[PDB]
Amino acid sequence: SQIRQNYSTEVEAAVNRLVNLYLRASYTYLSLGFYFDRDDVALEGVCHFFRELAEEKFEGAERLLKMQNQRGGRALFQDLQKPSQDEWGTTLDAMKAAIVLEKSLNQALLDLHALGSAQADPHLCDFLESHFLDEEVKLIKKMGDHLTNIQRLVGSQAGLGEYLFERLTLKHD
Amino acid sequence: SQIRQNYSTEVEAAVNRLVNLYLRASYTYLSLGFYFDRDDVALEGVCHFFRELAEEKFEGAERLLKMQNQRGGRALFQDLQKPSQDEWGTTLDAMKAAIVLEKSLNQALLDLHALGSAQADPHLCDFLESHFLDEEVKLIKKMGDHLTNIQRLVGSQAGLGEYLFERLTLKHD
Amino acid sequence: SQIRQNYSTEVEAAVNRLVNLYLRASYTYLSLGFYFDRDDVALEGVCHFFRELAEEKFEGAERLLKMQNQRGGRALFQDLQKPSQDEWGTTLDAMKAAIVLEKSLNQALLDLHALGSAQADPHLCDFLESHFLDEEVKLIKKMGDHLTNIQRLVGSQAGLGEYLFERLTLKHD
Amino acid sequence: SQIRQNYSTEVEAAVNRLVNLYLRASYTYLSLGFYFDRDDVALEGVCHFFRELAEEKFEGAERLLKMQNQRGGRALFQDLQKPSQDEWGTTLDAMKAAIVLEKSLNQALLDLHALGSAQADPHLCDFLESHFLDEEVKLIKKMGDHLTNIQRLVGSQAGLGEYLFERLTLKHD
Ligand SMILES: [Cl-]
Ligand SMILES: [Cl-]
Ligand SMILES: [Cl-]
Ligand SMILES: [Cl-]
Repeated sequence: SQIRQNYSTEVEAAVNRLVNLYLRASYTYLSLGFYFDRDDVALEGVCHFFRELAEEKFEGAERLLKMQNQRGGRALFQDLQKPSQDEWGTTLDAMKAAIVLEKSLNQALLDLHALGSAQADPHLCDFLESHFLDEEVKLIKKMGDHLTNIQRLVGSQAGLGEYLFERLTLKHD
Repeated sequence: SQIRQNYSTEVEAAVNRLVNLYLRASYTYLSLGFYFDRDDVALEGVCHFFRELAEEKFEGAERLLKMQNQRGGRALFQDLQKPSQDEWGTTLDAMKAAIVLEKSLNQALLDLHALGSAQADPHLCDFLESHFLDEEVKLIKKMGDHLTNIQRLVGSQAGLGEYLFERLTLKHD
Repeated sequence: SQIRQNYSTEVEAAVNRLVNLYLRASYTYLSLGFYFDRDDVALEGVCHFFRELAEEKFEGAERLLKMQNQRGGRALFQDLQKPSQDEWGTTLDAMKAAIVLEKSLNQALLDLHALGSAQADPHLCDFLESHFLDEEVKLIKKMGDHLTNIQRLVGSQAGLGEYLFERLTLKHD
Repeated sequence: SQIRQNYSTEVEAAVNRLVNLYLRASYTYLSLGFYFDRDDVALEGVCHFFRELAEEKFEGAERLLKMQNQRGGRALFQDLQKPSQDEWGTTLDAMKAAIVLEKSLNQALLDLHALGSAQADPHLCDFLESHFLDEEVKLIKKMGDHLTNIQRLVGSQAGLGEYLFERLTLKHD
């Protein structure tokens, strides 16, 4: 480009791939959120938690697209695969799937950071450090805290514990 | 000193010892607080309770140091031993350890009050009565109230009770 | 851990070591502060300067502990050695000791940054860059500015200069 | 009296003696204050410091008189001796005389506390602890801090140091 400088084709392509991963994650969270709004699941706080994450992941994709243009690369969109499940089980099952999803996004961020470091692209590396790495660490810690609280509440009364977690930890309304 | 009056070497030394005990207690509460912030423990209200106590105990040490100087004694600092445990078990185990810790500080306050009385040092005795004795009694009563509520919640569903205590009694977010 | 990702045992251990160093530094500043509150030293602005630094260093330790948990490592506390001196001499002597202390913390930060870089741990590296490296550079510059002003004020009237520095540069009030 | 209870003649008399000592001290501070307002001394901050202390000492006498009546004793006033000096020398000389005066009041408070303790008069003991003992300790610490700063400022330029202390430490504006 007329503005492109120190921006490799390898980073440009990995950025487009990462946009796809973030949009896939956003779509997964849309499905999780609406599952918990089903009349036969009915856990409002869990629904809201996952709908909020759908928006957060979309915003990540949007920031990557802004950056792609700021650097002179070209956004390229690919098909977005549907989420891995149509029904997400219990809050525990869903929170486990979300932590798996987030670890996968985190590894993709770390892989892209390493590519940027290898390509001597400090703007890329700073961008990820400033807007993605700590955001992801914070979210994974929150999800782990949630998992431990959900697990402690299973005991021998799973329904009671799932209700109490939704009412007393998750935001509702 | 040019200001020292009615201030025995015995009281001066016991004051320095008490500073060490309060800082040791503060450090114990720092460890308790961060244990409960672990992703595999995740009891925010318990963490906050103990972090608040770390600050309270530090403030006690600071008041003793201010007083030492007001009286013309000389602060002398010693090594601070690490807390007695690296992992603190359940909320019940932790609250039991805290009550044991507080009873030990209380006995040290009472011992110092008795030394002051024996040395006819009424400023020392008033200082402890005004800023430490009732504060400690109030805290031990609160901890006993907490212990009884934690114990009543164990029954046959320990995880459920530990979650409910943290959510409905301890401050969180 | 269930959340731990890209977090080496080497970094986890060095983080615990750094917490010990920050708490040791905090304790050193507590001793410096109270020394200057002695009736036979009586330099309020110097006392306040060092008590403020005790709090700053504690806050550094607290941030490291928060981060340790965010990453899935485990805080491990060790004994805290007492400060290197019981009496700190003149304001000049104290400011010299503080700059030596700060350079030692700075080198520990740089060493940990290098370990993080070697381990491809960009979250660690960003954390130090964002919350510690510049804070330390700013503080060392301030301390050097203070040292030069204290030194210029010694001349042939040391007491006069020590009073004037405390009154016209250091905060009191 | 119709209200007197647990109030010994020994305490009643010592209270009257202590009123005399506080009024004597108040008169000493009036003389110190006006000395420093002389056109050939002219240290406004020193004058104000001592005039404020004249009022503080009077207020102590007034509290003792209120208490004497609250307890059913009878105030008995005696002649008030003039201060020990007509001219008070330098700020250093004056601050030294004031610390000597305050130590004498402090010992009288401690002696009265001991008499009250010996007579099992806890209202007397509490009264002194609540309104006199710590007030006196705080004031003596302030005076010692002042003495150390005045002494550090003497060096080889006494006039310069006396001016700077009055301008930068004592209240004026
Ligand atoms: Cl296609
Ligand atoms: Cl040692
Ligand atoms: Cl050990
Ligand atoms: Cl007469």
